[PDB]
Amino acid sequence: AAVQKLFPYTPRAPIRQGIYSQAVVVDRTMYISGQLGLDVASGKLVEGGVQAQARQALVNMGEILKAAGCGYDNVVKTTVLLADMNDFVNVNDVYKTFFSKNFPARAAYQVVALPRGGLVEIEAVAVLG
Amino acid sequence: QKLFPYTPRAPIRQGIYSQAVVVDRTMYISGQLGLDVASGKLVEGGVQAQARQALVNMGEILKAAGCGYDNVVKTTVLLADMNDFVNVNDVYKTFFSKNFPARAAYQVVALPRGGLVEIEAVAVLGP
Amino acid sequence: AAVQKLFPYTPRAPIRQGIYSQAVVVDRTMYISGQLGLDVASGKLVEGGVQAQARQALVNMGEILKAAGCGYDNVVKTTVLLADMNDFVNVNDVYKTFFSKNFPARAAYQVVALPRGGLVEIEAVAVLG
Repeated sequence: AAVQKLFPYTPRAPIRQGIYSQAVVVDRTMYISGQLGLDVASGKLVEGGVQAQARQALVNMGEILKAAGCGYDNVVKTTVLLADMNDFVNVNDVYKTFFSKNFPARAAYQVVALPRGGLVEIEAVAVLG
Repeated sequence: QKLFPYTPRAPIRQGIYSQAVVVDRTMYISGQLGLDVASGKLVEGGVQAQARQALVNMGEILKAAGCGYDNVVKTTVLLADMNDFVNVNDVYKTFFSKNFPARAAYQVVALPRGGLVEIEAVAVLGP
Repeated sequence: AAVQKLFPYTPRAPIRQGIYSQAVVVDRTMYISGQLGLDVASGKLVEGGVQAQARQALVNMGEILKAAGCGYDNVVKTTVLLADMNDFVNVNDVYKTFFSKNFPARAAYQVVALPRGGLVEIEAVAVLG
């Protein structure tokens, strides 16, 4: 038969309309698209560099979680894609203000480039309660 | 409750990975390259041709599990060059036209076989 | 409602306290953090290059699997992150010694840099029996 996919959407977080969904929920599992440090009000990356962008990516992720009836506690795995491996600690310090206990599994590493010239992209898997 | 669908119509690295693993209702699909099994080589024509062939390969694996593109819930698009982003998205959109997967996309240094694009995916089977 | 999350822990694999859990198990699915070729006893990457590091990364992953009551046969998907794509065969040659049949799905690619200067990092998803 068909598959019961859900597509929770919020205009408070970015999307590439017609290319990807902010998130897809199937039964208990929520796949969240890679989040960038974009401000939906401006359509541009926030200023201030990797720390500001990482914070805004996680703010964006939180709006998507909330649209599905979830919160940061629901995240079970993230991948932190960095423009510069040197930013590991500074990004971790931002990250821990969102995931402060019961931490997701994680991988973090430096890639060549991200969409929109971003300095960080964060994807996630969450599970519904 | 764990299946390993295989199709000779898509590539594999025998003894290294399965094309896909179906466990419960979730299907994990290996990173697909723009390889043509008939020639044993990457298709000619550049990143658009390779991205299309990768997605054709993914479709053959999906069909081997009784699925189609609608079952895909998440993909990761790995590019050799971020300058190919628009051209790859245009090909990508011809396979996923609504109810789109979640997605991550980024440029890496290099891919197996010298490919210009690799696409991995998670799909979910319907009841 | 809250989602029920379990965090396998082994003293035989690394952990970044306050940043990530070695793995998260939710409703039979286990997300394993990216593993480097780190020797917990020495606090350093092992001697011997990418093949020694890949072996240690997989040994570490196996100890985390054991903490969840799992083994290598429970792994359903891995991602192999390389410092150098020319190491592909060498890493495959170590990787295949840990799986004999019913192999995980896999993705592999060369990144710019990994934490600790590692030459290879392997993340995984597993499913409990």
